[PDB]
Amino acid sequence: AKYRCGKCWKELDDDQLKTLPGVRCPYCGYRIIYMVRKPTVKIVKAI
Amino acid sequence: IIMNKSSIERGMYRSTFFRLYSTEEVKYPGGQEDKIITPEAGVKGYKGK
Amino acid sequence: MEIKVIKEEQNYLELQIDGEEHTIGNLLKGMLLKVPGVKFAAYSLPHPLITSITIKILTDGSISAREALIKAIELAENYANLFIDEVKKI
Amino acid sequence: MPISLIERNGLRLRLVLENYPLEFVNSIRRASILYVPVMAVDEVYFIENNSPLYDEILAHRLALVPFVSDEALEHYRPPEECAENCDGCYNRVYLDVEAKDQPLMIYSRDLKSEDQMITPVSGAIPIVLLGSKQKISLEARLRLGYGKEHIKYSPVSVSIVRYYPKVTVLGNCEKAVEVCPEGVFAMENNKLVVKNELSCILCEECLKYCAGSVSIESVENKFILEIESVGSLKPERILIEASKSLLRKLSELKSKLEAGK
Amino acid sequence: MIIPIRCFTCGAVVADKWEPFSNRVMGGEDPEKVLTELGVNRYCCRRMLLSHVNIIREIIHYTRPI
Ligand code: F3S
Ligand SMILES: [Zn+2]
Ligand SMILES: [Zn+2]
Repeated sequence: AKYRCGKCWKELDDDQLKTLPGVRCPYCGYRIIYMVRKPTVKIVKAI
Repeated sequence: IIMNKSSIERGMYRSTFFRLYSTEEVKYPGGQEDKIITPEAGVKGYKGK
Repeated sequence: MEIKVIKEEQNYLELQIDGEEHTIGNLLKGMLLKVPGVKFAAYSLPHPLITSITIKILTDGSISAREALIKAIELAENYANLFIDEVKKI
Repeated sequence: MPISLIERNGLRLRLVLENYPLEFVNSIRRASILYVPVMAVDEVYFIENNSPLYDEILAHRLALVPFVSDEALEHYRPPEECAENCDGCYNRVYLDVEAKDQPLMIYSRDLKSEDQMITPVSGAIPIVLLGSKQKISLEARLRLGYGKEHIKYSPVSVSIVRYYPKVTVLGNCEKAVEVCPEGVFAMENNKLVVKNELSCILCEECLKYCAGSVSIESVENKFILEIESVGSLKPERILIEASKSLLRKLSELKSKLEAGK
Repeated sequence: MIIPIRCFTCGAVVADKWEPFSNRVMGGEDPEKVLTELGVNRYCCRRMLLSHVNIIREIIHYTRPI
């Protein structure tokens, strides 16, 4: 899916298409990336 | 002890519990085969669709 | 809110009401204790986790227990109407 | 069986009931909490959330916010009716905020309501603090409900029924002025006059020291009923709706009791 | 983490009285007078206001990178 660079918390977004020899942010060269919230309406009951 | 239910419904002693799961792709240098993290369309130990 | 009858005689009634709690039970007991001819009136909550009450009425035979319950309901309705009409004036 | 008024503050209302039984007054007090409908958030539709608060916590905070459900009691279906489908009984509010470079606090004035006569009671309620480059986008649905189902539907904060006091001064003991926690007594020309008798809570502490100069009784047929609303409804409307709920329940019970005798 | 919307014991709204009380107390005013004149009289709401910690101002720095 889509990822987000871990440096400075919410840095920038990248996708599957960035094929690199290792897990690395193409922009800042950071080795930790996270996953996006999969934009979709989520229903939660205010109980 | 007896606790007030109305104060509980206002969020008095509510809490959240966090658990962690972890995995690694072992390289298996002994035979050069490697792991991979993909879905399991057709595999031996399949669980269910 | 559903009612059922556990026991019933001319001078005895045991009524189980599901969907009710102290708000109506205490009012009905207080009104029943004022109706003439009623010798014993009580309500019980069998379990706090269950919303249901049991009303026990025992008269002296002059008036049927069901009639006593109807009279108590009439008294409560009269009091409620009077309260509305008096609060609306202030 | 008259009803007298003691005080009318912004949200408080105190009355004296003179010929009502204690059971009826207590029933009115309980129904002012349990069986009066107000508007509150029922469900939240989340699109984005980056705030420190999770979705469930944010939904709970939104639900606890009181809305002005005064004109909505005549245009929206009550929970006792069908109310779960047939749109026309749900109000919709939106919240779309974002912080650019500095932390930003989100207040209840940022909630935009589809229907203009249903607004938050107060616009200065802090909801969530957002850090840099954090945003929230959600839609919430409002509906009527009773306090019996959930406490977020209760229209009052305190509902009180207490006895009617009667304090009489027999002697001239000076201790009573410095013992009563309610400040009922006062010293005027060294006589121990009673200023505000209705403030006594039948504490019976002046009897421990005076014991002969002060007599305390409770009037057998008068009661004091004090309620304080939260802002959604005015107290008189709350009392009227509580008594109407009692009327409906009694009518239903009698109707289904006399039938099938 | 953040001030509760309502008092736990009674359903009185107390969240809107935090940013005044938190400021005027830091200005040298004694808490009792500020609480009394803000409209807080039952000691449950006084307990709610007097013992808040407000951690969220530190947690906004450490937020989930989702
Ligand atoms: S001293 Fe004071 S508050 Fe009540 S019963 Fe006796 S009056
Ligand atoms: Zn990066
Ligand atoms: Zn309180």
